[PDB]
Amino acid sequence: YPPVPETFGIQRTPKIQVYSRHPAENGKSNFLNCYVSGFHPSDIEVDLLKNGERIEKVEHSDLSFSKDWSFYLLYYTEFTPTEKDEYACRVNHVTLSQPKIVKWDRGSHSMRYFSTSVSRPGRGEPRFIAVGYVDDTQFVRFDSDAASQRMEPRAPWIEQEGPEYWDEETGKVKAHSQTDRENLRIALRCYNQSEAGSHTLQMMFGCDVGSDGRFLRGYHQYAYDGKDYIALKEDLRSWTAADMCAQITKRKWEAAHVAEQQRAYLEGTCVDGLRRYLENGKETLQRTDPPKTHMTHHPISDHEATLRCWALGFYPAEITLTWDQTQDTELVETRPAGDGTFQKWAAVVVPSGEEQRYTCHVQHEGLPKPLTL
Amino acid sequence: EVKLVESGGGLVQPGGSLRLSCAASGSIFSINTMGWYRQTPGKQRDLVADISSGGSTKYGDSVKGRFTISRDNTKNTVYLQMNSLKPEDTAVYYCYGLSYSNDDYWGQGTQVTVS
Repeated sequence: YPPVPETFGIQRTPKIQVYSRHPAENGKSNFLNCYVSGFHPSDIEVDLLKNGERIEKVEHSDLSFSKDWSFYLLYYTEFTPTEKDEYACRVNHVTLSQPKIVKWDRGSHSMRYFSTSVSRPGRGEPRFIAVGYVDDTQFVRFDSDAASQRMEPRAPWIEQEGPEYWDEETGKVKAHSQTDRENLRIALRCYNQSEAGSHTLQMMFGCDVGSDGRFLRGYHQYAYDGKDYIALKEDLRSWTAADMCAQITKRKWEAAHVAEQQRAYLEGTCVDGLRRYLENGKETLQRTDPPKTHMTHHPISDHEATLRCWALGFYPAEITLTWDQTQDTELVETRPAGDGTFQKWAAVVVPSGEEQRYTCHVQHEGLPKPLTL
Repeated sequence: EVKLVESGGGLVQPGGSLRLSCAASGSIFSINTMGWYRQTPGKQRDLVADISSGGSTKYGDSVKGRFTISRDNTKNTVYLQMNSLKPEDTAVYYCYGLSYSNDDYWGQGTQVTVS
């Protein structure tokens, strides 16, 4: 777990995608997914609906966020669709006057540690959630509200680690949650904000390595209420401070030589730990699942027709789909299938009769050659 | 299509109790889930309690054990028994229903005030 050696010195509505893991066949078991992403703050209520009522047993992934600090979650459950059943996803968020309902329509390597602290004045201590990733696969989690109060495994290949690993990781993620709790009280005072408001502090930490496994880039950055706070620059020698409050943190961390400590850890322990994980999970992390591609042609009228280019079951999540006009293409965000693979599609409305003139360009590292269909 | 008639509410002191009711007008088997959301001081509304035609219910965490929801399917009417009311329970409570095709309907709301 990352070190975090020193203490300190907005609203986005969720994007909702409801879909099945595999193509829906009546009477065949499947998985109903609701992927919410690109929202801030983190608190969100997501429900899966079937024939006008809530599906009682629904699981969800651990809270994480993208590079732009926006959160994403996957709500999922097993189901068997029939001809009569109608399914939808209901999402409640501070950005919505009422819950929104969406109906169901039938290489290099990196390690990251993400953390989110959400204050809840009057309702006790802030909620701290931390997750760890290798490429696009999560392997550890910690929830300060959980009964275990331990770093928990979230990937099969991390269960190999002995008790000394889990003792060390739990104590370090616990110390981080206390540091970020004190940081929340510091940011409250520096910005002269009321004590009755809820605030969010996010942190990101990790390293990049190339194909040879040697160090490439290192990262350590903070976000407060969805806005950049402080960030370690690319040279791992100085900081980027967003506002005057963060400039106080920058000068404090400069005198303590925090950048020198983070640079040594990023180029050392982070790379050594990422190299170990890539080996133990070789059959998982060092695999390349190529996309299962297919195209659909269904007209929306007699004037126009819609062509959708599908890509299914690929890993990692990086992919590129193109038909070149970028203003006439609908491009959904890459979504997880729930089994470790990812999905994406590209659509374009097209004058009827000119279907055989359009082609889809598929780019993925799991393909020896980029496909054209 | 579907009309939701709300009634109840009022003005009460802390520790007091209040009732709510909401009836659905239209087709007999037109509505599945019925319940209440309440307006936060901000923009969003939070779930208070709802119940399906089969009796499955869910409560918001802040009202569990204090509020109790019931339903009469023969009249398409739900009832909300609120006890141990607190000032933070003061809000406009919107009744809502869900069609079997997952279409939502909303009442105009009913005011509840606790000192």
